[PDB]
Amino acid sequence: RAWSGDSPYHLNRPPKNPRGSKAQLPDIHPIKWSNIPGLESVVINCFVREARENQLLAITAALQLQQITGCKPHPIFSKNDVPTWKLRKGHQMGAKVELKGKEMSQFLSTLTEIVLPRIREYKGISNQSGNRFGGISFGLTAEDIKFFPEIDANQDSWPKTFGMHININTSAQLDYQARTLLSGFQFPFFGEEK
Amino acid sequence: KHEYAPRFKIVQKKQKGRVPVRTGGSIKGSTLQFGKYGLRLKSEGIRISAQQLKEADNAIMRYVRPLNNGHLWRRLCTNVAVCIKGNETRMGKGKGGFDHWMVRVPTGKILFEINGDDLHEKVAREAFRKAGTKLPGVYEFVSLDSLVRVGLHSFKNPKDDPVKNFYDENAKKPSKKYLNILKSQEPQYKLFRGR
Amino acid sequence: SRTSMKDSAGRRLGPKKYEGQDVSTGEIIMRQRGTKFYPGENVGIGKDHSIFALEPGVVRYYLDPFHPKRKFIGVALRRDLKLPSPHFEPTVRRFGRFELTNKRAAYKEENSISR
Amino acid sequence: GGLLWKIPWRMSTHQKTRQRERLRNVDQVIKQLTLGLHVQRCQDKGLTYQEAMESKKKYKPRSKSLRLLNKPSVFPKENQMSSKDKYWTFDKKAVGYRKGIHKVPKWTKISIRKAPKFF
RNA sequence: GAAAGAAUUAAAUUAAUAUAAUGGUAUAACUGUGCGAUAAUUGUAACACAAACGAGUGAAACAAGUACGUAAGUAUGGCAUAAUGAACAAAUAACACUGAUUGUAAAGGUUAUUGAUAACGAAUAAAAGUUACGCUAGGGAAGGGUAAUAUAGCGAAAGAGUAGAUAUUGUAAGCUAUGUUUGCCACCUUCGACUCAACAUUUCCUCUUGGUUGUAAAAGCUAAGAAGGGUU
RNA sequence: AAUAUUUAAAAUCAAAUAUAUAUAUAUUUGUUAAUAGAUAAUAUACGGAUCUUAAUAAUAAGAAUUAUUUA
RNA sequence: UAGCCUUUAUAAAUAAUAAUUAUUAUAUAAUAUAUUAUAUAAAGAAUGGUACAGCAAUUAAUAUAUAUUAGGGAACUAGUUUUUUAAUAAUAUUAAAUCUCGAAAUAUUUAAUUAUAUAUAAUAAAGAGUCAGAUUAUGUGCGAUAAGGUAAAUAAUCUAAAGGGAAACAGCCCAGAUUAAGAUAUAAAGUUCCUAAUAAAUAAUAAGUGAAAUAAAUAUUAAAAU
Ligand SMILES: [Mg+2]
Ligand SMILES: [Mg+2]
Ligand SMILES: [Mg+2]
Ligand SMILES: [Mg+2]
Ligand SMILES: [Mg+2]
Ligand SMILES: [Mg+2]
Ligand SMILES: [Mg+2]
Ligand SMILES: [Mg+2]
Ligand SMILES: [Mg+2]
Ligand SMILES: [Mg+2]
Ligand SMILES: [Mg+2]
Ligand SMILES: [Mg+2]
Ligand SMILES: [Mg+2]
Ligand SMILES: [Mg+2]
Ligand SMILES: [Mg+2]
Ligand SMILES: [Mg+2]
Ligand SMILES: [Mg+2]
Ligand SMILES: [Mg+2]
Ligand SMILES: [Mg+2]
Ligand SMILES: [Mg+2]
Ligand SMILES: [Mg+2]
Ligand SMILES: [Mg+2]
Ligand SMILES: [Mg+2]
Ligand SMILES: [Mg+2]
Ligand SMILES: [Mg+2]
Ligand SMILES: [Mg+2]
Ligand SMILES: [Mg+2]
Ligand SMILES: [Mg+2]
Ligand SMILES: [Mg+2]
Ligand SMILES: [Mg+2]
Ligand SMILES: [Mg+2]
Ligand SMILES: [Mg+2]
Ligand SMILES: [Mg+2]
Repeated sequence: RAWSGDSPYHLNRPPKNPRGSKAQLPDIHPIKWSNIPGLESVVINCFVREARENQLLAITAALQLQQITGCKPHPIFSKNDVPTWKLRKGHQMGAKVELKGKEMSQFLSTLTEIVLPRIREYKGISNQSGNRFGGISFGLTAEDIKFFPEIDANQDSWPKTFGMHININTSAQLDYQARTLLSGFQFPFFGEEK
Repeated sequence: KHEYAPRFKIVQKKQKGRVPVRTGGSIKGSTLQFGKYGLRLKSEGIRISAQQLKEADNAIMRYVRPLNNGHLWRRLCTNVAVCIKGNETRMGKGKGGFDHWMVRVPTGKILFEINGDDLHEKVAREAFRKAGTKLPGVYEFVSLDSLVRVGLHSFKNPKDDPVKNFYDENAKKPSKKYLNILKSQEPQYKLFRGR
Repeated sequence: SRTSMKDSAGRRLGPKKYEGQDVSTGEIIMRQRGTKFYPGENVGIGKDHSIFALEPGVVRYYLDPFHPKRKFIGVALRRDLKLPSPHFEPTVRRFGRFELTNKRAAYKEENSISR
Repeated sequence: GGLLWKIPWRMSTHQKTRQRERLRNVDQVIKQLTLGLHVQRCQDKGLTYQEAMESKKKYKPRSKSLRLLNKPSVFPKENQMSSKDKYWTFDKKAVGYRKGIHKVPKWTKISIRKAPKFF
């Protein structure tokens, strides 16, 4: 917001914060032939909290990501010092990976076609999930990770497996458009929508 | 409700200072904003203490509690710290210890202001008078139709203050820095800045 | 108790050479903490951000459109020159040196070379 | 408390009369300075003293000090001033925010004309 | 109409800065990175700032050599402001200056370097008390001011007063008076008893008077006038 | 003539300045008193005297207080 | 030792002190909108953050039949009628030695010109005293918005200053004694007598209020605006 110029002290005064937020928010344009929603990236987050005591679990998690996805994993390092959780700073706690194009297409296809159907009690993705400007996030557990072809093929080499969050970033202006797009890609939704 | 006991993280001793004399005609705090009757200083600017303000507060509350949806607003906060020293002490040896909170009340400011469905001007007047008898200055009653005291013997009306934009005045009498910014946004400078 | 009577003497900061004043090489124009005044042209800045003239001239305080929100102090090579000089105009330069009319001095300088 | 500086809090009629004359004298000095500048301007333009004095158009001073001193809102003339501000001066440590002008040091030489609008 | 660039504008110095606080910093002084580890080098330093001295601060320019850079150029430690100590006497190295009859020495000098005098411009390598037995030369480095305290009144009246704030009473706060108290400043370096008392009134008694569901009488409480007499 | 905030020159109104010659802008000034509260110690302490006026009524007095001013 | 004072001098000497021009804009003309010229207005070349002003960011305070969060107050098988406590938003009010988004005057200070030359500044040789300060005003720290208190910051005077006024008076108002004279103009202060010197106008006071050191809250009695 801008200060009304009714007082001289408003001449060089920095502008005010947005009414409800400390951060500015984007504008929403009508959907037209040039701005249809679509998938732009997928990011997988694997933070093994039990790696606080054992650094090798980070390497195992990176290998899990590499085998599932096929891209180069990138390490995750601790940033905060929380005693109650016994989390120090500067240690390797896991791995991440970002997917685009054919590789993310394959990852989503295999998820929907193989892994999600093999979950015990799976209703879909919560309809009240995702950042308010396009993007849907949902998680997977270790037993769920065991369903991927690479792990099932060589169970022997996987005494322990780790869960991970999955963040799908799309071009949707708002979240419900992204939900429709993912439903088109066959991603079930169960909860009540906002 | 901490008007008589600010919650400063680091409690610090403060210098004596002086009660401001608003020679620029400042009317900040000298208008009715929350209620319908009010109490305002009339004598020279003075200093009020938390104990005196609390005594005035309960004096007014004795009249405000027996009312239908009656409210009292406290326009003043004791945001200055004061120190005391024992009488059996030589001058010097640094400052003393914290004694009490205090507020500097200029001539025209409004201390309390009340409203109520069953309120009546005479009742408000007696309440405010009794409350004023417990403060170290001279005080008077203010209503919504009353002028704003800008001095000991001078009043004024807020409607006389002209409303004016200042962006336009700045534009019409620019500053050297403003002209520099404007001349920096010209293409022959922007296109050659080199950064 | 613990008396509070420790303080450092005032650092003599501030402008040491005012606008229109004539200055020579090396003279200190401003002493400051940080760059409240940036150096313009014909002037340099030291470790402690001291502004000092590099050529003889006249001290001028000014503002430059290329650097908005930045005050500048500089040295004009003549009084009649506005210091925020035109951008597309040849730079005013001072040769400074003097010709060695003396035959012996010219000979020595001619025969002096680097290592 | 201890010393006796028996300075009364209010002036007398004679003191007030002298103060009025002093104010008038300063006004006269300002007026004469402006008139001299005007006559000099006329004589520089070519006219002589007689029609410089008789000139219908009077030249106003171009210096900041003289222009401000000539503005009544900055240096009001004696007849323009108020009786209050002729004899009482503004003080922020005194009851009523005023003190006798005769309690100002060297008050017969220094000049005070204006006090804050509402004081 | 659409992609990919180049970027521009608003905002931001609140994060970060090796370390307090202040000033500065996005054009970054902050952060990442390749070389590098070089300028955390050598001999003259003008001129300024600051300044009693002694010291301190910025630094153009000339010369010798390095590292980075295509180049322009940058670098004489750290974004800046603290991070410190004289001279004497010792000690180590280099220089090639003097070598007390000559020769070499010894010793001195020049250049570089080391150890701290924290009462931190550092008396000496080396030092605490007591005097009511005390001595000399000096200075003063109850009255006066103040009214926090004490005492007294006034305004207002929350509450007691079988009922009613104002017969009496008046608890936190407000406005003043005194200069009798305890203190405060530093102009000015005997408590009690005996005897004789003079003065004030803020009246204890004696005279006049108003009030008192709370003055039936008597005895009282409260208050106004009153210093003539009296007051173990 | 009666119910009757406030103690004011801000706002309004009235006089004046500087620009303006058929009128406007700007500026300067003009908004209460008396008493009570009241207050000690050698002696009343405006420095003292004393200072407020009044026809008949004579040469001839009527603030010597406060607030604005003149000669 | 520096600072403040004194004697004697030096020139390719005015370098000293004070003020003005510097700027922005308008009008009317020109010249060639851009200038130049004249007149006028504006607290008027460069530097700065005090008063004032303000609540921006920081630090603190108040309010809401407006929203988020938590325990969750007559029916009850998850979901209220609400003058329910605290925190976060929204809106409206507030202040501060170590807060300035606005911002004075004095102030610092530059070149040229003008004025001051029976006058400043700088430099050379040489000689001291001083290094216990005091009030009065205006901003402050401490003290209690006490002190003839104490600590420093601008004047001025006493110190080392006679003379007039403040009754008397180191410091306040005016004025600086080479020696006289006493005609004229006076400063501050005064003009009924003591005591040099006055006549009036318009209102108010009745209380000896007051008249050369104004004592407060409050109470009573009186004055006019609608
Ligand atoms: Mg303020
Ligand atoms: Mg300092
Ligand atoms: Mg650093
Ligand atoms: Mg900082
Ligand atoms: Mg200097
Ligand atoms: Mg030196
Ligand atoms: Mg660096
Ligand atoms: Mg030899
Ligand atoms: Mg020998
Ligand atoms: Mg040797
Ligand atoms: Mg010592
Ligand atoms: Mg020492
Ligand atoms: Mg020292
Ligand atoms: Mg010793
Ligand atoms: Mg003994
Ligand atoms: Mg009762
Ligand atoms: Mg009490
Ligand atoms: Mg009596
Ligand atoms: Mg009886
Ligand atoms: Mg007016
Ligand atoms: Mg007496
Ligand atoms: Mg000396
Ligand atoms: Mg500012
Ligand atoms: Mg300050
Ligand atoms: Mg000159
Ligand atoms: Mg001394
Ligand atoms: Mg003193
Ligand atoms: Mg003198
Ligand atoms: Mg002496
Ligand atoms: Mg004298
Ligand atoms: Mg007299
Ligand atoms: Mg005398
Ligand atoms: Mg009297």
